Amino acid sequence: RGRIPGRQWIGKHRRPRFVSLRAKQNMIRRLEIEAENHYWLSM
Amino acid sequence: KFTRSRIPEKVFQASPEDHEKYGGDPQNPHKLHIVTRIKSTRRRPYWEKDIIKMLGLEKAHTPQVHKNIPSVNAKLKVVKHLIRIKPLKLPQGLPAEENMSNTCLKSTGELVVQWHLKPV
Amino acid sequence: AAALARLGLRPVKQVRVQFCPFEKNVESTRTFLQTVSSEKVRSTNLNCSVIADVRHDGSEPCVDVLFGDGHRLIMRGAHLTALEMLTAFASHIRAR
Amino acid sequence: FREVVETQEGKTTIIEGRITATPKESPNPPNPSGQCPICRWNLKHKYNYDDVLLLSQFIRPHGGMLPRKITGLCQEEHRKIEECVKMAHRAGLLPNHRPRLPEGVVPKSKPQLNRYLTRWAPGSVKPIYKKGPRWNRVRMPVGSPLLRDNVCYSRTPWKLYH
Amino acid sequence: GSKAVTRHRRVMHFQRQKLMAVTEY
Amino acid sequence: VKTLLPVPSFEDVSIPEKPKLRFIERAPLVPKVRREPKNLSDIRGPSTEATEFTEGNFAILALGGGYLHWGHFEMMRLTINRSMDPKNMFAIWRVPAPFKPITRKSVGHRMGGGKGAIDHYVTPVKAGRLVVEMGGRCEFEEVQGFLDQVAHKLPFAAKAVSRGTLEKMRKDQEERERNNQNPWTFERIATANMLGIRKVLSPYDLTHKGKYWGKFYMPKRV
Amino acid sequence: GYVPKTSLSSPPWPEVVLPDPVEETRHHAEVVKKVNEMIVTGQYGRLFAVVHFAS
Amino acid sequence: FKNKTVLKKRCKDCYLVKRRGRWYVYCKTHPRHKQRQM
RNA sequence: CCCAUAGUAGGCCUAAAAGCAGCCACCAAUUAAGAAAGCGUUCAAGCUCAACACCCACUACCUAAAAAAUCCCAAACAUAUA
RNA sequence: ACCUCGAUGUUGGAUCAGGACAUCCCGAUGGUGCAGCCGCUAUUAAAGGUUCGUUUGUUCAACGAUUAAAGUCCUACGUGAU
Ligand SMILES: [Mg+2]
Ligand SMILES: [Mg+2]
Ligand SMILES: [Mg+2]
Ligand SMILES: [Mg+2]
Ligand SMILES: [Mg+2]
Ligand SMILES: [Mg+2]
Ligand SMILES: [Mg+2]
Ligand SMILES: [Mg+2]
Ligand SMILES: [Mg+2]
Ligand SMILES: [Mg+2]
Ligand SMILES: [Mg+2]
Ligand SMILES: [Zn+2]
Repeated sequence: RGRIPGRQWIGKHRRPRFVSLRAKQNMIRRLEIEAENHYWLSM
Repeated sequence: KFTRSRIPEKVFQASPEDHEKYGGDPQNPHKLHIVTRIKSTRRRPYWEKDIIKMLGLEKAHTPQVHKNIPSVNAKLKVVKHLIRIKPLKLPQGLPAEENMSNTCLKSTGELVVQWHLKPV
Repeated sequence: AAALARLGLRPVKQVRVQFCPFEKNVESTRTFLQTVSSEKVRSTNLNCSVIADVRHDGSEPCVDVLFGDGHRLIMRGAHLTALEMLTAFASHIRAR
Repeated sequence: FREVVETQEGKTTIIEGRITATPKESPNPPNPSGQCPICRWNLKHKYNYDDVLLLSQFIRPHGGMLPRKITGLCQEEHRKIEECVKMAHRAGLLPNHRPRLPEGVVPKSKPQLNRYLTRWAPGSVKPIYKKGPRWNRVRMPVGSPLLRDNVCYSRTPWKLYH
Repeated sequence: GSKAVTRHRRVMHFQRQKLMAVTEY
Repeated sequence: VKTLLPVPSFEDVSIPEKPKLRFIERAPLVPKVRREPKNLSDIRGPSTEATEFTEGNFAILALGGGYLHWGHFEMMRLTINRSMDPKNMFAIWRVPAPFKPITRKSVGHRMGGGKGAIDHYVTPVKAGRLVVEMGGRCEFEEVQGFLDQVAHKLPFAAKAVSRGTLEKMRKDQEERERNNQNPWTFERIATANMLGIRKVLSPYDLTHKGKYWGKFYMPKRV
Repeated sequence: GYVPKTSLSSPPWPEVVLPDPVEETRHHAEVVKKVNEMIVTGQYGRLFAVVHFAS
Repeated sequence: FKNKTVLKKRCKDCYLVKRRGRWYVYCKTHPRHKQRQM
């Protein structure tokens, strides 16, 4: 019933994509790895 | 106007909390690093691709050792969002001339000088 | 206690209360007598009256009421509260 | 406890007020420093809606409940018991806690439809005919919003909308 | 292409939304 | 019995002349013969001027960007003049007269032929800028009431705050921003460039710290 | 520390205990000795193996 | 009844009730204050 | 959850506005009530609230939902251990 | 001007109907500046009708006679391999 306008990824009215838990855990672990890299690159 | 994003000097400053959290020490720092490309060069600017290609990190999950100088420090800070920085420690001494064909990199950056295939 | 005034108090004949001042379980009958002797519930009818009997050696808070149908209702408020006896009297005077 | 007794004898209704006996709390509380009856027994976020013994100690035999000044619960604990007791009378629990009525239980209309985790009233919700597209789908609620801080053992949050 | 300031809220990028969702209070 | 606290006496606040709001005209005294573009950077980001109080103790705090034309000013001044006490309350305008020109072409015209003609004039309003300021010898309930009555009518989000209320809201905001559990702040990731996020972000986000987006303001971003 | 037996107080899985480590090692020694005896006495036939050849 | 999103009491005898999934404002003194939640 | 007497029709164009048409001061009696804090009033009556008397739960996380044309769309599980 | 100039037939009317309410009605409610038949407001329900005619080239538009009505939109501004 609900119709999406032209292209659900580009344009104005688009289909919004949200975040779950796997993406959050991946971002957390990547930020931890990058903080470890920052710490090891501080000397 | 997306260009080259610079990083201030206040971010790369050691703190006692970070020393107690990890396994580092300010006095007598390490001399070699262990870089590991974990993110692709695609969807990244051209200068990042050039830095990755010049640092010798073509294939992914490939170890490589550089120096510990401000030049390589900046080269690693440029692509920190693409690779992984890990120090290199030596449990024993440096591999001599006779201990060349018998060596191993091991995990967690432990260049062992005597690697065997027998259990303890 | 406006429900007793909105309902009515005409068919009642004579009511009275009996309790002791020095007892610690006579506040219910006291506030019952206070609510039953207000302004609206007293001016809604002039053919009735109340009797305030206060004794010392009574040792019982009994309240006996009766209306014009020749019946009789006595309720001793030894353990009952005020709202309970109020709604009981209201139901008894509305049903008959 | 206290009950009312009315007797008829010679057109003289005798309304009495006899006070009966009632049990008390055990003389050995695990946490005497607690301020609530649930917190003094270490039952903080440790009970569910299936506990028919815990819910039967704060309600009335005719289906009613008890206020906070009588029991001793706070503000957030009294609402949890008020929600869990509504999920029991609908799932067939507590058969002896039915409301009194003259003679209305004569025409058995809808049969005993078994149900559990009932959050809202049956004969009141509207049937979902459109259900939305896909992303903004209208799911059916279940459980209770106040029973989310309980202890879990499935390594996943309590999914209340599915 | 839209401007930087509009009235229809304008949903942000996927990476920006992920960053705002992972860095909440 | 209950205690009886002394009422707050009002003896240091004197009402000046003309307690009602002044009249706001449409076009200024001199028309602008040079058509200016619609610069959208005048409402994006936090406000610089007209932030703190000056004379009164009550003002409407804006929580978003937008434009206000002659009709909005007329509605606001009429509501203030019809819902106040001239012997106990007085308000002073905080925003200047509208001067930003807006060019509009004819209805049903092809794309081209240069810009249109200047019709009305608006004024830029950023987030956190006090729209109107009102003082007097009254309390806090009635003024907050008839100020939120007008703030709900405004296009952008706005609330009726005072001095103590603004102090308390800033205190709880800084308390929430200094006591964060997760050690991943938006500022730390935006400034240090983590995970290559600077490709999809904006250079203005370094000063906004993820608290602004176009014209709105999210006070729960921290 | 005492908690009444409700619906969420006790875990759903049964509480599993561990035996004595000395008795467990003794039982393991007895089992491997019996296996060695059965191997040296010849009471097997048709055996299989998982050889990791050529990966 | 009148469809109203923001319900409020228009006088004194108006009492708020929660029935059939909607908040209704019943009143016996002034029947003109009957509101319905949409 | 209960509860409300009086110095008065406090001062004035309109016939009078007697507590809600405008002005500076908005008095004053017993415990305690405003020359008026919210409806019905040409000029009067009808109802509550603040204040005694009386007990004294939270006396309020502030506001943030919507309906077009072939027919709505996969199904399901809040409770055996990341 | 995003498939459509190696071809998407264009206004009505006859016939055929489908779906939707932002409902004219018969089904069911509450109020009224509802005294009773004449009206209005807000809700649920589509199982039907939506006339007989003139002239101007009409989907537009004009006038005579009824009941509860001569309702609206989409279906290639419905339907020319009828
Ligand atoms: Mg499409
Ligand atoms: Mg009076
Ligand atoms: Mg084209
Ligand atoms: Mg063509
Ligand atoms: Mg062809
Ligand atoms: Mg063809
Ligand atoms: Mg309808
Ligand atoms: Mg014809
Ligand atoms: Mg056509
Ligand atoms: Mg055809
Ligand atoms: Mg033909
Ligand atoms: Zn009313």
